Amino acid sequence: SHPRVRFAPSPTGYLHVGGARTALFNWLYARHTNGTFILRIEDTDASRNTPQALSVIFENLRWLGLDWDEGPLPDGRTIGPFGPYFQSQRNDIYEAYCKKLIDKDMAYIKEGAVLFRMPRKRIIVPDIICGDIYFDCTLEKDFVIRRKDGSFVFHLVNVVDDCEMKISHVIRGEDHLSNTPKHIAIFESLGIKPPLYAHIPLILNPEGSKMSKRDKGSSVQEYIDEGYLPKAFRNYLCLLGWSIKENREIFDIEEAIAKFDLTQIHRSNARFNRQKLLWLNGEYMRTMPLDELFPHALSWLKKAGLIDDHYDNIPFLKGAVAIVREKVKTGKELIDWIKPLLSNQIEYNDAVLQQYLDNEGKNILKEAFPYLEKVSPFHSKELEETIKSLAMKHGRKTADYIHRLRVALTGRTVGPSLYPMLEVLGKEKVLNRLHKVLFE
Repeated sequence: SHPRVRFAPSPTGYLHVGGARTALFNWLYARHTNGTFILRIEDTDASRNTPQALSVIFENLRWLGLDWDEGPLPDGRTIGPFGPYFQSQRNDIYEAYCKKLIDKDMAYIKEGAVLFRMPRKRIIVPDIICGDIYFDCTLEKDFVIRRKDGSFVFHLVNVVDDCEMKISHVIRGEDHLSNTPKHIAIFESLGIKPPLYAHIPLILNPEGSKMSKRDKGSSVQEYIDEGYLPKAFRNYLCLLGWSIKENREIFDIEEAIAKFDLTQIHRSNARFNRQKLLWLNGEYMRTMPLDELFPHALSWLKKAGLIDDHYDNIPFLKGAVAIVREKVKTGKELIDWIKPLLSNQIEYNDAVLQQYLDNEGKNILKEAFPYLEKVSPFHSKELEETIKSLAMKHGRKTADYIHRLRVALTGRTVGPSLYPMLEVLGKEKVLNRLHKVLFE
């Protein structure tokens, strides 16, 4: 019921995958312990901290189903009694703490900047994730907490706001672990008990590199744009340094909440496996409720294939999504596979034309055309019986018709199940396309 944890990002224009994971882990812990998850924004430099960047953090987190209990909201709003939740609006507070330190002789002015008196003793950081970490701080020199230009350093800022916001657990990446002795020292120089720390090993690529900021696939928006599913991406985010003992990799966020524990986060670096993520998104693609998938698909479709919901044949669209969904892995694949279904022209290349629609192929399709137009109802079962019967009549295989049919109708060699595809398109569309292929 008690814990108070926070995610404290910098708005740069994108939400880094690792930043997303850190937000998730904090959100998971808060939800597991009936605690409170706070969002504060570190808006230091005016140049790179635009309102556009802020919207990305809001929308990316919401897209992942991650709310927050206190913090800023769009259009200049805020919720929470421990605000304001912007670093730029807390400068008076930073001074009060910094002046208090000077008054205690815990800090001193030197050449226009304030320097914290670093305790040069041994300090053990009892990290929940990394275990006890011995630091020898006898070498560590004093450091600036407020710079010559009057601005305040992260090392002081994060301690101040953890105090003011009554933060119980600080969950962040392991790139902060080396400075936690500085942060613990400040808490102690203020007579305030330091929070418990849980530092998460950094995510690495399979070849050992960090997911750098200008690399492809470093940002959450990129996967959204590529057609990834919210619940799937989030499920994979839980897999980055954590598991459920069953180690079945697919589980819903309710299970994740019920079982999440900081002491079960892996001590070794998580590896970002794009193939597993791709695979995971396919599992959700195929199995999620159709009416839940459809709104995503429309949104993917609006970036090209369909008009802004002036598409009048919704029923056909749902049919084409339903058949493509059981075989594709991402929104991008769906768009590729659904393209010929929606198109009026068909995109044929010469290699498929000489292999499938040659003279022998056309004659094969010419065998089917008269029966495809007589068949009623134009349904998956009856259409398959017609092709089976055709194959027997002509001493052919059903594949001899099936593949050429798909090529003639879509220009593609692979795609949704042939007989359902025939149904969804309908007799008129099927016959008109077969007619055009055979008699142009």
